[PDB]
Amino acid sequence: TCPFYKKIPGTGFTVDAFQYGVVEGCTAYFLTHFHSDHYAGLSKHFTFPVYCSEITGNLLKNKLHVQEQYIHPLPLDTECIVNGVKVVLLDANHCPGAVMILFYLPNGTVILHTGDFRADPSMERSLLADQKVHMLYLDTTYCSPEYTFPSQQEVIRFAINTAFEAVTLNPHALVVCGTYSIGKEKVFLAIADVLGSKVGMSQEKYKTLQCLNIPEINSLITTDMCSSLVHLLPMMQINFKGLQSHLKKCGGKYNQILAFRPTGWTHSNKFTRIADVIPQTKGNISIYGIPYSEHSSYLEMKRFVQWLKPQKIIPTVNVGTWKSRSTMEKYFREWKLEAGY
Ligand code: NI
Repeated sequence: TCPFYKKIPGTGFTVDAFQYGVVEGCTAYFLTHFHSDHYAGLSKHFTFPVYCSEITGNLLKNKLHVQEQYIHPLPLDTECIVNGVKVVLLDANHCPGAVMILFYLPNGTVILHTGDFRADPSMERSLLADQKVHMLYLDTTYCSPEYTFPSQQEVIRFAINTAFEAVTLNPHALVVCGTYSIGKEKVFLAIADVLGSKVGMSQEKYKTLQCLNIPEINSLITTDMCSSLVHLLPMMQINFKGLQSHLKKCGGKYNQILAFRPTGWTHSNKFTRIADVIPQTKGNISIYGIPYSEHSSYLEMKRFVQWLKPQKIIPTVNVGTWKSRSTMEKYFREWKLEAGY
């Protein structure tokens, strides 16, 4: 049945709750972002109001064929009224179109639902600074101190420098990047820009990117694989067998592959700096796993919460085991005692 952490008290609202059939009492279904664990259940047969960003609404119409009459896009950073309740959508610094949601309850309570997010100090100067938040529905994906990772900027610098060196040494090397959802576009777009190529991809993936309001996108992507030396493939194909196969398909235009797998966290992070990352190599194929995250590190999460000072925290991630829930609750108390709230 729908879990409590997907319901907003004192309203008829749910968040990212599309796989439970008709949730009894629900007058408006909010969707924070277009990732499958969150939209699971939507289709052209859905006949309740969906509230989301413009970009998530483009994807709902074009990719899942949700009928337009049920899509309610809201602009960001703008006080809106939904079924008599003031709400605001904020940038979540996750994937394109991803938002957090501020609810202003008729009784005076204010609730923030982070959706999936990567906390940033820039959030401390949004409309969040303007009033107190009583309850926080928190993306706790990496809520444990082992989860450190570098800035997105440091990761993209490593990727750009590695790709540029490789192709300048061997003008017959092909660069391949994995994907299985929206998000992490900067990885392949940054590499294509430094090499003076467009990124080549499948028609399905091309259609998905054309829904994202990215500036000058017609200039950066293409479905003509022959004219491109950065190819995007399913993440499943980023292994030695899949890459050898793809190389055969290119008809001897290329004699080497340099491939990137943008993972979240991997336990090479506890020890290894970004400067010291190495690939796995077999023959003329090298694969780099790079720690490009769209979720908060532990420290980023902690800073956000200690700045916000909520009265109650409700985790939305890693809630399925008693040891995980108990561990998170211990961190929340440490943070509260250290900061004084
Ligand atoms: Ni997500």
